[PDB]
Amino acid sequence: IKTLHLDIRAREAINTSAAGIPLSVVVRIYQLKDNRSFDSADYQALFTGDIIAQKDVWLQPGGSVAVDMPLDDAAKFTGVAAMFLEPDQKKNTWRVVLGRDELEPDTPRLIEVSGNTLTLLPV
Amino acid sequence: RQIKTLHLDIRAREAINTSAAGIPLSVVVRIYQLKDNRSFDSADYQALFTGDNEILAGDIIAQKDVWLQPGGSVAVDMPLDDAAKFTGVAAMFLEPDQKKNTWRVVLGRDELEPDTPRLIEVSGNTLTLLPVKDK
Amino acid sequence: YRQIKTLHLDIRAREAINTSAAGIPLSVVVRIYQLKDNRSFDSADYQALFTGDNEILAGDIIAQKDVWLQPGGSVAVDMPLDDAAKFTGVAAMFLEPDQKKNTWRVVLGRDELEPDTPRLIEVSGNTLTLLPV
Amino acid sequence: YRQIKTLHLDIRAREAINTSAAGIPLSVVVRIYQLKDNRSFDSADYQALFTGDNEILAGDIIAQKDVWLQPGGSVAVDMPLDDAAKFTGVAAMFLEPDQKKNTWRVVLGRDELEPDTPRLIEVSGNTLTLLPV
Amino acid sequence: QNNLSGVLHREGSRWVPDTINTRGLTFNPAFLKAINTLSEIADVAFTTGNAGLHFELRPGTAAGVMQTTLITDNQKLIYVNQMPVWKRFTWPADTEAPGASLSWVSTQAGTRQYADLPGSWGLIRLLEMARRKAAPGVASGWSLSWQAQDGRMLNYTLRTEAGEGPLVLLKLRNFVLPETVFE
Amino acid sequence: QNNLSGVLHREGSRWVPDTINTRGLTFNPAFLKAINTLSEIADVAFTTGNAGLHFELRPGTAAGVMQTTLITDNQKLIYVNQMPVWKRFTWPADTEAPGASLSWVSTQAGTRQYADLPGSWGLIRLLEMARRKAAPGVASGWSLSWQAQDGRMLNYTLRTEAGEGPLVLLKLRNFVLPETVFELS
Amino acid sequence: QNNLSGVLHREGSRWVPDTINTRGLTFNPAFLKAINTLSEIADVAFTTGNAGLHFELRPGTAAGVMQTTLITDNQKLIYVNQMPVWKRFTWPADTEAPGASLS
Repeated sequence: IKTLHLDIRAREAINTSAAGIPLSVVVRIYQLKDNRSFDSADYQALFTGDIIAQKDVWLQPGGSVAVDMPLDDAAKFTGVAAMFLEPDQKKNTWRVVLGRDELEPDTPRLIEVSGNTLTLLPV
Repeated sequence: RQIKTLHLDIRAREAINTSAAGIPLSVVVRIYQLKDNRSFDSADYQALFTGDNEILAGDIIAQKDVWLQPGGSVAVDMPLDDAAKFTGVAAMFLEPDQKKNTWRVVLGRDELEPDTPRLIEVSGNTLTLLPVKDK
Repeated sequence: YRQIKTLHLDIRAREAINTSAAGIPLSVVVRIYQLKDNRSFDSADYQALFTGDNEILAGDIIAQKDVWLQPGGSVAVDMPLDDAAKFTGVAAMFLEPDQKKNTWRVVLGRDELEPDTPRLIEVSGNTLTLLPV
Repeated sequence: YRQIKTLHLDIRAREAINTSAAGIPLSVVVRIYQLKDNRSFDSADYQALFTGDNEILAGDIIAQKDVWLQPGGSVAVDMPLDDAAKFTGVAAMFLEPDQKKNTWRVVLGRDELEPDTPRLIEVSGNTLTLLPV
Repeated sequence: QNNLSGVLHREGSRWVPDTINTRGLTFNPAFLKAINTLSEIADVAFTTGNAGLHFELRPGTAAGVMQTTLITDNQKLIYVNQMPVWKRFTWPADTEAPGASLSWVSTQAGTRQYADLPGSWGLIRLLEMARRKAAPGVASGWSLSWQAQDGRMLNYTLRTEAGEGPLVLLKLRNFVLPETVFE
Repeated sequence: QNNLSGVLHREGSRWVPDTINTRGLTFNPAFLKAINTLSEIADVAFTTGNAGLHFELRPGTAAGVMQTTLITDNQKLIYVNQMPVWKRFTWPADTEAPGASLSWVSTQAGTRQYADLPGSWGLIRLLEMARRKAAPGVASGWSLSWQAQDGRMLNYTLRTEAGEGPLVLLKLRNFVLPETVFELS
Repeated sequence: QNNLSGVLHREGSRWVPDTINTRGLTFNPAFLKAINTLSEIADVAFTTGNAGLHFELRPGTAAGVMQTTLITDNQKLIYVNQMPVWKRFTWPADTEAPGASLS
């Protein structure tokens, strides 16, 4: 609630092209007061008012990262979107929305990313 | 009251990173957030080209990669993580001077003034940390 | 509680402001405005404020001051705030200003002015950052 | 302590001021300025202050007085110092002024004015010497 | 067109000699090859009348590259392996710092500049060091892969509007005007 | 058009030798270089029948110069490092004191003026003391750069409208009409 | 009027081929299209002997625009949705900074 605790477990083969070579991913974390704008925006124009905070983490391929950031009390939701080579906008698997009640704060949440798919792991 | 956010800025002189013909080409500096300054001070100039993400294994928290065009300047305000106890600034010239070891600075966390940043004047192929003076 | 009367403004300039293509810092000009209304000064572009003139924006500007921010140096601004004036404005004349996000001016209201401690205004490249107290 | 209000200035002129090529003394003009700032008045050249005009230096000049220093004679200047005025300037219009060392004008501040005894200002050729009390 | 207007015609875009009205006059065969090259540059790089052209650029990826940045004449291109978009370029650009610069971030390494080439001729010096071939996907597309240090191949896909685009100015590498036109 | 009506043609802008009726009658090859130069300046500066042309300056930036002031013929250009524009000049304007002057405000010292050249030919004296080169970035441009004192540069970017603009009057520098039309040997 | 004095007439505003004295002498039919265009611009813009013409703009309305400013050569047209009028422009005026801008 007070400070964020996330962990992003990037796989060994992420963002692969048709050749299938692992490529790094930059991700973009957003704090959300209302999910009428973040969840109604496409992949293109989102990377070019409601946007509160913006954190950017490179996903070193094969490795992972532990993400702690200071939260806001107006951040009703947390939307975390990545930049894939094949944006599956028809499945919208390139972003996840975590509500503020979905935070179990003292143990960092895990989100495993495989290829071009972000997957929120079950708590 | 606290160091919380890093304020730092670099002013190059007009003759930096000079090649064999005397031509000042632009140089790249890199910024580190470190915990213990032993691994960076003891490692050499060559291995920080490719092993810079690896020879500081776990020592790096936040990394900034800032250009520097010759005669120009740049200011960087990156948020400082509270666990980081050292800040590594590594310039990567075309030719170093490893003997005097003047191509790097290690700024201690207590040295950072909260509002007034610290200049890092670059002259020739050397880095230098200037004294602190304000109102 | 009346004595907001004297305006104190200390503007610090960083070691890289208003950089050209070759990254060299250039001494920008900061134009200090005093208004009667904030809506017109919000609704002007960068061209129609410095280049040329106006009449209704010019009808709202009452006081006006021009300082030179030497790069790395600073300036101390002390000017008497007019009684009919109810708004302060600060704009820079940047080389490559950001017109989409409007980060080249700030609107310091009258009730946000400290009576004795001057407000710090910091510039970094092409932004007019209003520093929080 | 408020009564600085009346300005008293006695300017003595020596027996050789503003000499031409043949050394003949010529009666110079001394232009007396009263300002709101000193930084613009130090940043003007000899050309852009007498020849032509300005707008921001002219925006700072509030009072202005012109005396004729007959060579060897003198003049007595009594003028009311304005309340919003905070600086006094005195400049000469020399025939061959020294622009590198800037010895053709002086910046008498407001707090350095004596209330009753006028300050002596002496000229010798092409220098405006502010004589010490 | 003021001295050989009778024996030498500009048909289309080449300078053909005339079979009739030639005695024999034996042209220098390099000289018919020299100005056939200069009249080919002028229809692609110098088309307006002054030095100027417009190409596009789409970034490509490789094994072990996180960020590859390309600056030419204060036109910035930054790729962190997102969705590839063409960016319309312009050479030369009206600036006070004309030149190019290319930096890559490996997964192993950080930022290493490949080169920073100053001067108005900068982007040609950058386009000299890259191995080229016809990119078969898009026409007219050329593959551009700068082999850097640390073995990585910074990939780029270049599309021009007419002809080879900015690649043609490397035809002048050890160009020589013939001292003699006739023999 | 009164004396060489047969042997000299006014083709385009230049004068050419007429190829017919040129048996044994040779021109001095400096004389054709002369009045093809005095008929180029005629087509750049003196087009309307009298001296007048319009050239555009865009100011430039330099390391550590706060304000450059170029005044020609009571037309100002005060540049204090804002977003640069084009000021369309006019030479020679019919004003009260035609001249040319250049004053620069450093970071260190006050405003030392670079030169103050009065008269109607002030502006040609200023472009003569430049260090000009051709401009690749803009066409048809010419990036002037006067070197002031104290090692400071003052950069400007001249764009003409036709030909060479007021740079074409620097073909007149040490120009001499040839004493001999026809060469005899 | 010096070289084609027989075969080309200045009829009206256009140039036409003269029907007499054109036995076997044909014009390039782009060349007649060329200088019947360069003598049609000559009768609109360059009438008086130099560049000058007068056109009139009337502003229009649009959905959700509060004010449009057209400036040409230091001649303004500020339209804030009042009763529309006609502002008689001219081009090119001999002012100090000729240009065009739309905000």
